[PDB]
Amino acid sequence: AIPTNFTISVTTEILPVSMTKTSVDCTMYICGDSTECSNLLLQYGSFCTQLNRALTGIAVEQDKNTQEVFAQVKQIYKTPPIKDFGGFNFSQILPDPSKPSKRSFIEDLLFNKVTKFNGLTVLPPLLTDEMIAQYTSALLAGTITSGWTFGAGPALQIPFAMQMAYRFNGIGVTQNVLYENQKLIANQFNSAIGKIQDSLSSTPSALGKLQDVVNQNAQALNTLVKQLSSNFGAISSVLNDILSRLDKPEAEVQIDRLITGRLQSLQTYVTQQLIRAAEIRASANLAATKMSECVLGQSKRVDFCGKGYHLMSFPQSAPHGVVFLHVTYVPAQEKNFTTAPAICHDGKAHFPREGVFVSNGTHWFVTQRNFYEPQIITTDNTFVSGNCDVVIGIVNNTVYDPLQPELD
Amino acid sequence: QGVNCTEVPVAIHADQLTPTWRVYSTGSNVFQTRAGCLIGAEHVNNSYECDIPIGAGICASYQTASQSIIAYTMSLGAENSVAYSNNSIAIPTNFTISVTTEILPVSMTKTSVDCTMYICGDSTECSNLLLQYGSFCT
Amino acid sequence: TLVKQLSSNFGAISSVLNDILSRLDKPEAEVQIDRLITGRLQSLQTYVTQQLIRAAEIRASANLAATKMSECVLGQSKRVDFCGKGYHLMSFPQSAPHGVVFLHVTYVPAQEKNFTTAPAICHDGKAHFPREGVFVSNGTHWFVTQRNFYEPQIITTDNTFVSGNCDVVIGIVNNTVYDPLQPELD
Ligand SMILES: CC(=O)N[C@@H]1[C@@H](O)[C@H](O)[C@@H](CO)O[C@H]1O
Ligand SMILES: CC(=O)N[C@@H]1[C@@H](O)[C@H](O)[C@@H](CO)O[C@H]1O
Ligand SMILES: CC(=O)N[C@@H]1[C@@H](O)[C@H](O)[C@@H](CO)O[C@H]1O
Ligand SMILES: CC(=O)N[C@@H]1[C@@H](O)[C@H](O)[C@@H](CO)O[C@H]1O
Ligand SMILES: CC(=O)N[C@@H]1[C@@H](O)[C@H](O)[C@@H](CO)O[C@H]1O
Ligand SMILES: CC(=O)N[C@@H]1[C@@H](O)[C@H](O)[C@@H](CO)O[C@H]1O
Ligand SMILES: CC(=O)N[C@@H]1[C@@H](O)[C@H](O)[C@@H](CO)O[C@H]1O
Ligand SMILES: CC(=O)N[C@@H]1[C@@H](O)[C@H](O)[C@@H](CO)O[C@H]1O
Ligand SMILES: CC(=O)N[C@@H]1[C@@H](O)[C@H](O)[C@@H](CO)O[C@H]1O
Ligand SMILES: CC(=O)N[C@@H]1[C@@H](O)[C@H](O)[C@@H](CO)O[C@H]1O
Ligand SMILES: CC(=O)N[C@@H]1[C@@H](O)[C@H](O)[C@@H](CO)O[C@H]1O
Ligand SMILES: CC(=O)N[C@@H]1[C@@H](O)[C@H](O)[C@@H](CO)O[C@H]1O
Ligand SMILES: CC(=O)N[C@@H]1[C@@H](O)[C@H](O)[C@@H](CO)O[C@H]1O
Repeated sequence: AIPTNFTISVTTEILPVSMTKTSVDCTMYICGDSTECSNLLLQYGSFCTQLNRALTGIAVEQDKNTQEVFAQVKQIYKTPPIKDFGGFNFSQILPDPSKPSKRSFIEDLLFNKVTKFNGLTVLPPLLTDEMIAQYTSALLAGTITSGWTFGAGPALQIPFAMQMAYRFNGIGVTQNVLYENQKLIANQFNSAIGKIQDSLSSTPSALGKLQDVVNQNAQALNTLVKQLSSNFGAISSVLNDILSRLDKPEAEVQIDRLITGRLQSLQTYVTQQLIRAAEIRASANLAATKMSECVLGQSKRVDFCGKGYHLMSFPQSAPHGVVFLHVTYVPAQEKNFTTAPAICHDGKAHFPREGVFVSNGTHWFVTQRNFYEPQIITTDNTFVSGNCDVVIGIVNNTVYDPLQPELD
Repeated sequence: QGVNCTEVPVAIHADQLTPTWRVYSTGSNVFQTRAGCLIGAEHVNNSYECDIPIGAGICASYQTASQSIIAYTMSLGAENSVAYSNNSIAIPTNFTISVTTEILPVSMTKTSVDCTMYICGDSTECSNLLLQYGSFCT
Repeated sequence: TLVKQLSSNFGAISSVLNDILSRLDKPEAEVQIDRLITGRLQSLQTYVTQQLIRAAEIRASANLAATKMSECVLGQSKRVDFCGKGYHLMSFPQSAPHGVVFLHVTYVPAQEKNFTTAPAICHDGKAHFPREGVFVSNGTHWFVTQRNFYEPQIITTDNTFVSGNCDVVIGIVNNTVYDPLQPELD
C-alpha cells in the first residue's frame, strides 16, 4: 500500500519547566517572634539551616531550568517587516508589535487559561514573562527565516518554501512534491494552526499538565500553614497563649511539643518539594532536549515530535512551562499496488534506487515511498546485481535504456 | 527582599547600628526592584549580560560604572536581523573546527554509616534503648 | 552536618552520652539518653533521605554520560546540540575524579556569502530540480552548490531531475541545462 496524498497535522505538547520559588524562614515558621521558643529551637542544632539550604537549592534550579529550555539562542533574531513565507501564515504564533506586552495570540490563550504569610515568602524568577517571550520570538524568527542553520552557527537566510523542501526531503519525500503542492500544503498548515486556537479554547484540560504543578504546590503550602494550628499534644496551638498562661518550667514543655511537631511538618514539606523538584527538573531537561532537536533541527526520532513524520516545531511560552506546536507529515489515501523486489531484464536482476517497484496490473513503475509518483523503469533509477535465479520474488519486465534512442 | 525602599529598611538603624552598617540607608544608591529594596548599587539604564542575578530581570555587577557595583536590566543577547527574502540564500564558504568541553558527574563518594555507633557510640545502655526503635537502623 | 549534630544536645542535659551515664542514675539517664537517641536518629534519617535524593540526580547524570559515550564517541550523533554547538564529527572522552569529560569536535559553517536562488530551472518546458543541492546565482550565471560549503557546479542533467512542467513551480527561473552527451555524439 502506498499513500497518494497527505495531510499536515499540527499538535501541541505541554511540558512543565519550573515551580514557584518558595522559601521558608524556619525559625519564624516554628517560633514566630517568641524569644523563648527560639532559645529552645537552637537545641535542634542545624536542622533549620539545612532546611533553608534545601529550599534555596530548589529555588536556584528553577531558574536553571528556565534558562536551559529557552536561552538556547545566542542572538535575538527578529522577523522581516514583510512576512512573505510562501503562503505560510505565522501571524498567530508571532508577536504583535502594536501591543508592547505581546506574547502572540496563541501565547495569550495559554496565559489566560492557566490560573498573609508567616515565615513563608515567594521569590520572583530571574527571567520575566517578557524576557521569555523574547527568547521564544527569537527562536521562531530563526526557525522561519534561517531554518536550522542558526542552531549550528550563524543564521543563514533561506526562502521559506525552500526550507520546507529540505524538510520534506528529510522525511523521504522528493522536493518536487512540495513545490507542486505548495499552495495545498500552505493551506493545510494555515488551517491546522487555526484549529489549535479552537483546541486550546475548547478543551479546559488541555493545559492540565501545567495546572497540576500549580495546584500541587498550592496544596503543599496550604498544608504547611494549616499544621500551625494542629496543637501537637500541647495545651494550645498558639505559642503566645502558652507563654501568657504558664510559667517558664511549664511552658518549655508545651512549647517543645509544638516545636517538634512543627519541625517535623516543615521537614515533611521540604522533603516533598525536593522530590517534586526532581520531577520538574526531568521535565525541563526533556523540554530543553525537544527545543534543541525539534525546534533547532529536524528530529528523526519516532513520536518524539507528535505523530507522523517531523517537519517543524514552533515553541510558545506558558506560565510555568513551554508549549510546542509540532508540524508533521501524515500519509493519506493509500492504494493497493502489486509489487516485486526486482525486475528480470536480459538475465540481469534490477533493483530500484531509492524507490519501490509497483504495478497497476499491466505496467510496472518505480515509485517513491510515502507519496506514490510512478516513473518508467529505466537504467537511471535501477541498479544491477547478480542474475535472476537468486531473487525469490523477481518478475520479468523491460528496463528502458534512454541512450538507445540517442544512438539509434 | 519584598521590602519597600526607604520606607521599611530604614527601621533597623533606629537602634544606632555600626556606622559601616547604617550606611545602607543613604539615598541615591537606593533602587526599587520587584525582588525588594536594593541598597548600595548604582542603577544604570544600560544593559549587559547577567553577572550576579537579583530577580525580575535585574542583575548586578562590579565595573571598573567605575569602581562600583551597578544594577541593570539584563540583556538577552545581541539584536540580529536575518536578511530574509523570496530568493536570497546565504551559504558558508569556509568553516572552522571547534572543540568544546562537556563535564558530567558520574559518581559520589561511597559513604556508609554504622547507625548504632553513630547514635550510641560504645554505650551498652544506649544500644539497649535503641533496640526499641525496631528496624530503623537496619 | 551529620557530625556536628552529635553535639546538638536535643533537650538533654548534655550532648555527651558518657557524661549523662556517669552523672545520672539508671531511671534518670534513660530519659536524657532517649532525648539524644530521638534527635540523632532523626538527624541520621535526614542525612540518608538527602543522600537518596542526591543519588538519583547523579544516577540521571551517569545515564546521560553513558548515553553520550555511546552516541558521541562510539558513533556520530545527528542530534542537535547533543554534542556541543555545530555539526558533530567526533568526541573524545577523558577521565575525571568523579565524572567524565567529553571533548566534542564539531563543524561550524563560517564566512557566508549572499547568493540569489531558485527552487527550479525551466529548460525546454521541463522543470529541473537539484539533486542533493541548491540552485544559486552570482547574478550572471546559475550553479548547483552543495549545502553547508558552497562549491558551484554547472547545472547539468547529471545533478538535476525533471518533474512536471514549468507552469506549476512558483519561483522557477529560465536557464540552460547542460547535457554532457551532446558533445559526445555531435
Ligand atoms: C489528489 C487529491 O485528492 N488532493 C486533494 C484535493 O483535491 C482536495 O481539494 C484537498 C482538500 O481540499 O485534499 C487533497 O488531498
Ligand atoms: C488561518 C490564518 O492563518 N488566517 C490568517 C489571518 O488571521 C490573517 O489576518 C491574514 C493576514 O493576511 O492571513 C490569514 O492566513
Ligand atoms: C489500500 C487497499 O486498497 N486495501 C485493500 C482493502 O481495502 C481490501 O479490503 C482488501 C481486500 O479485502 O484488499 C486491500 O488491497
Ligand atoms: C491497469 C492500468 O491502470 N493500466 C494503466 C494503462 O491503462 C495506462 O494506459 C498507463 C498509462 O498510459 O498506465 C497504466 O497503469
Ligand atoms: C513474491 C512471490 O512470488 N510470492 C509467491 C506468491 O505469489 C504465491 O502465491 C505463493 C504460493 O505458495 O508463493 C510465494 O513465494
Ligand atoms: C514464472 C515465469 O514467468 N518465469 C519466466 C521464466 O520461465 C523465463 O525463462 C524467464 C526469462 O528467461 O522469465 C521468467 O519470468
Ligand atoms: C515600593 C512601594 O510599593 N511603594 C508604594 C508606592 O508605590 C505607592 O504609591 C504608595 C501609596 O501611594 O505606597 C507605597 O508603599
Ligand atoms: C532612564 C534613565 O535613567 N536615563 C538616564 C538619565 O536620566 C541620566 O541623566 C543620564 C546621565 O548620563 O543617563 C541615563 O541613562
Ligand atoms: C578560503 C579561506 O578563506 N581560507 C582561510 C585561509 O586562507 C586562512 O589561512 C585560514 C586561517 O589561517 O582560514 C581559512 O578559512
Ligand atoms: C551574507 C550577506 O552578504 N548578507 C548581506 C548583509 O551583510 C547586508 O547587510 C544585507 C543588506 O543590508 O544583505 C545581506 O544579503
Ligand atoms: C557576476 C559574476 O561573478 N559572474 C561570474 C563571471 O564573471 C565569471 O566569468 C564566471 C566564471 O567564468 O563565474 C560567474 O559567477
Ligand atoms: C521567488 C519569487 O519569484 N518571488 C517573487 C519576488 O521576487 C517578487 O519581488 C515578489 C513581488 O511581490 O513576488 C514574489 O513571488
Ligand atoms: C518572467 C519571465 O521571464 N517569464 C518567461 C516566460 O515569458 C517565457 O515564456 C518562458 C519560456 O517559455 O520563460 C520564462 O522565464
